[PDB]
Amino acid sequence: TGRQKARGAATRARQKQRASLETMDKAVQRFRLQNPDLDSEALLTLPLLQLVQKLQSGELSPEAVFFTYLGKAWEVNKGTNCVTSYLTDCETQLSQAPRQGLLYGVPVSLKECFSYKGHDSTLGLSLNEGMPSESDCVVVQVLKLQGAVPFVHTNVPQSMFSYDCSNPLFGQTMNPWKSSKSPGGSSGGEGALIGSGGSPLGLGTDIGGSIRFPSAFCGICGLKPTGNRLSKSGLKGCVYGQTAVQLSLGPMARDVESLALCLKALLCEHLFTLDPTVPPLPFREEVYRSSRPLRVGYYETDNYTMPSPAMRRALIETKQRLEAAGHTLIPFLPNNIPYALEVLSTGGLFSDGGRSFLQNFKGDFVDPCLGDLILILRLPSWFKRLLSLLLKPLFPRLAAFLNNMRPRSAEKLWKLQHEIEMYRQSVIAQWKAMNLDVLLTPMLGPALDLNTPGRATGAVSYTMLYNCLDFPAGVVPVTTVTAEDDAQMELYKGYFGDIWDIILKKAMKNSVGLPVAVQCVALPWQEELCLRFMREVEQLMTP
Amino acid sequence: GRQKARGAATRARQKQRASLETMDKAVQRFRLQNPDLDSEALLTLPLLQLVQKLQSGELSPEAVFFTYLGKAWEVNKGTNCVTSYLTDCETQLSQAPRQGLLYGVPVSLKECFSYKGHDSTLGLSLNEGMPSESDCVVVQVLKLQGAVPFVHTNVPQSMFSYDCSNPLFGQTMNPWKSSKSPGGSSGGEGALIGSGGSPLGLGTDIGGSIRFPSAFCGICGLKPTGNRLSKSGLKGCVYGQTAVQLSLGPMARDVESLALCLKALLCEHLFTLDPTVPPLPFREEVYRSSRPLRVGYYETDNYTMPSPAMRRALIETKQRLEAAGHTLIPFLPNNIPYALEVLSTGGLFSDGGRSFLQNFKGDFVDPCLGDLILILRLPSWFKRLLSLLLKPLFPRLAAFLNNMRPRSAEKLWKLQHEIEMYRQSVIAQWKAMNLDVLLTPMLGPALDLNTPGRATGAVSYTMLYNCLDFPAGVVPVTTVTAEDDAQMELYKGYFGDIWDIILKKAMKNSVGLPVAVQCVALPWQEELCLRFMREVEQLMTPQKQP
Ligand SMILES: *[C@](=O)([C][C][C][C][C][C][C]/[C]=[C]\[C][C][C][C][C][C][C][C])C1=NN=C(C2=[C][C]=[C][C]=N2)O1
Ligand SMILES: *[C@](=O)([C][C][C][C][C][C][C]/[C]=[C]\[C][C][C][C][C][C][C][C])C1=NN=C(C2=[C][C]=[C][C]=N2)O1
Ligand SMILES: [Cl-]
Repeated sequence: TGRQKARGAATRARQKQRASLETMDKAVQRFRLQNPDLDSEALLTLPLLQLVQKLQSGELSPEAVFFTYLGKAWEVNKGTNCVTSYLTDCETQLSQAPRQGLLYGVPVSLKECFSYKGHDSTLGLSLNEGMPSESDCVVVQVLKLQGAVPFVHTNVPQSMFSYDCSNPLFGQTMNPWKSSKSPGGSSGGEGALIGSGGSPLGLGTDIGGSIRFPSAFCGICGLKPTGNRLSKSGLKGCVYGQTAVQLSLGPMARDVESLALCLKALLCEHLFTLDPTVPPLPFREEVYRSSRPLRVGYYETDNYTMPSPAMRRALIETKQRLEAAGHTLIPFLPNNIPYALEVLSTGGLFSDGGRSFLQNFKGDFVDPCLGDLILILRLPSWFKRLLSLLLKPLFPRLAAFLNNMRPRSAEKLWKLQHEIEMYRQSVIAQWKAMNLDVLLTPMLGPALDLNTPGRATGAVSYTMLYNCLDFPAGVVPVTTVTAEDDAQMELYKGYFGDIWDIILKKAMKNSVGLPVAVQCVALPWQEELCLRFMREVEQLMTP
Repeated sequence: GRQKARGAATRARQKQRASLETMDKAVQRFRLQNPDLDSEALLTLPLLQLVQKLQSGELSPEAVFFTYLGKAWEVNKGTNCVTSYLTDCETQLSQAPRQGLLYGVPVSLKECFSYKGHDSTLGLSLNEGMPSESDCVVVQVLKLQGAVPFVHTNVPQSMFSYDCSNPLFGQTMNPWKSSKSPGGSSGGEGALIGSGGSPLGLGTDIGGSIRFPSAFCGICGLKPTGNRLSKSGLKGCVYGQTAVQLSLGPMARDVESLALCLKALLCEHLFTLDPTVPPLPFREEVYRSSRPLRVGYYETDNYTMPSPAMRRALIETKQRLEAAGHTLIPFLPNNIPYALEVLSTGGLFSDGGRSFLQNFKGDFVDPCLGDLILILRLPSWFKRLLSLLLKPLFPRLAAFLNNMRPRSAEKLWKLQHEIEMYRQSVIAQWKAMNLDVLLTPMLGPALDLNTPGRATGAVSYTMLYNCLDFPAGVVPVTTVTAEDDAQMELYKGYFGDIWDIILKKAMKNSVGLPVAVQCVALPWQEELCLRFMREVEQLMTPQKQP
């Protein structure tokens, strides 16, 4: 009752998914029958830059690469449920891919919100089912103009406002390293696909960590650029006109060099003419390729989310190896992180009390992976306030969250917007006072159990800071959880001892062997330097 | 209850008085040591040539500085454009980095550009005696490029006006005719540069405030895309409003000066001092291109009826561009009335004017602001009542009153998304016609003093490109003839409401006054916009360049 439309949308969606996967399988079986002697292990394990080179030279055909990757994608989906839709168009695009394109012949996976002609971008929401996109979004257009072959849409958590990966339409995506673990989110399908070898390169989006969480959780690299570095034209969203905390799109891949290639390919005249609102900043190769010693700011904890033992070791070990390689490591923590998270970020994202966002869920199921977010956002402003005052003496983090997700006037939004602006300049001034080039931080990990990211909201602290600040931030895998890391987690307390701390301890249990990352940060518009730094970390920690 | 406002006015005026005297003493001292200097020759050199002679050593920085300072002082007598002498600039003149791209060039500053030790009053008593503690970012960059910022220039009270009077420093007059407005909000720059007292200046623009004074005073100005330059350290009176973005940019006697200024500002100094600005270098080759252009144009926006002079300016410019081999294509951005009445008005007054109005608590309201303060104070329910009453007869006025009401953050999100969609819709329109640039009328000629505040509708030509956030500049192309002026008797406006009636009267008695056109390009295309401005300037006034 009130879910008949919702149930119909799920039924039709699951059938579209089933039919896409069947279509993929038949295409693959057909190719393999014609090409039984093809070494697919050789092809799949090629680093993207090498694959690109052999495609450009003609040593590998676009068909060989496409169908080999398609088969692997179909196979890894069995254990992960990361693919929602096969972009059927892509065999004709495969044979029309511009030949001198920088991504010529390269299969690329897309987060479901990247609009693709003839396909739904459901976001797991019933209201977006049977609403196929009338055209490719700008970044998909540019990928195609650079010779890339977008081949799949990958799963997201319902609404994308989550760092887990389940919705009522396509269901739950699972981490390929351990099926009881979350692949992270909201680009969770991308993390799981790329992380199991089913795609050499993908695109995701990030408003609170959604490129960096699935990258870290699935053992892959990811970059969230400055928000307006790449075009968001034609991206499917669910809140419109919230500009306090901007969304950013960026690459995900198996190595840092893939991120740089993808950025280089996207930052071309095609993109700049298709979307004039994006500043025409070409990829500065000389900055990316530079090898000068760096002043590297670093912290082991943000004093908000206690790092897991694995997180702290990964950070410390990276710091140490950077110092051994000639870099100057400088203790640095951005000022007033509780403010940035509780007031600026929470208030920016929910200035209207959650009302606009909540329109999406009307008549829909609420996926269990979203926790109580929808229930909480729905509370009357006065009750958010009362409950906040009652909780403040015991659980001030919870109290501050509740108080700052209440509706407000446009006058108060201006005030908040100016505070975000002044806070950005404050941290820039702090950074300049220490003469930093870059900043090295912990990254959330290892992967949390399925359906717990929605109950561990405080753990977005490490990522969300750089959305608030709108700094480029990316993640690099540096280590895996040891027996000792995992045993030490038994003693994890957290700084607050509220429900978010309590859950995280349990959610990270049984994590031996799982990948753990560090986060690399630079100033606004310094994507190339941020990537240069990520490259250094990758050279030192996975040589 | 105005004891506080009167005291601020008394103090402000003594500071201005003292600044002007310090200038006079400095100028007389220099002149007695340099009786043979050909100041006229120096003052009439185009900025490019002035810069070359400074860089070569042919002209000394002191000769250029004290000669322009003398002129600024002289021309202030009839204009009241200068509020403050930036006294430390003589030590800056002696420390000017020698290879700076603006080495030795005196630069005038709109009063809102924070300068260490000096107020940025904005004409408001509450900001009087509250001196800035550091130079704003663009002032630091100008100084790192060897430039000598030398004066603060007058603005209308609060800057939310295209006239130029405040209760503290008084009224700035147009140098072409003293009964006329110099425009604004950067009116002091318009008046100072337009009478020869500065080779280069900086202004700001949220609804035309670079372009109005440039057109009214017969000089060139550019309003770039909002975030092309750093707004760090700019004094404003409303903060956090991002729907209709503020922009800053150069004003000068020729287009080439605007290009040099941009080139000097878009350097590593700026990009490192404000990392929030995309580090887009000035693309010389784009500015210098001589390829034919696809030029969209309109002779009227169907909102503000152009003066006979505005319309002749546009048509003559259009015909010379056609004769120079460019393709002139009719083009009008869609839904202008909606862009102005809903998006622009709603964007500037999303909070009903409350944040803005705090600035006037305890202050005199300058007559040049018209009835804006009185109207913004009206209760939201009364604005709504009056809107419904006026709608049948005066739909523009009704729309204005309706869209200046306070709203929720939810409704502001909706408006902000509508601004975004609108920008993409005009972009789609532009690409569908494969335009390079767009030629539009520019409001001219100068309105009588104290009438801009009563002719709000006339911001339509300029305000549209703040809404869209496109680079837009203006170039003087002609002057009002007796024929043009007589034709004002046949001017009715499209609506016949007070705005039309005030504008008709206000644009009369303007023979000999300068009239401009507006030049527009897509976001981040300042170089192409300047390329096009350069082309208009050369075809219409070929002696402003070689
Ligand atoms: C991802 O970046 C989303 C990852 C963040 C998930 C946040 C879930 C918790 C909910 C709110 C947090 C508010 C701040 C908390 C501060 C600390 C406690 C006080 C992503 N990717 N795409 C999108 C997205 C979302 C909505 C529209 C479009 N895209 O989010
Ligand atoms: C200048 O750009 C100000 C010039 C514009 C003056 C506007 C005066 C009229 C008031 C409102 C107009 C709203 C839209 C009308 C649409 C047509 C009728 C429906 C300038 N320079 N600086 C600033 C400024 C202002 C505030 C803060 C910072 N800077 O404005
Ligand atoms: Cl920007």
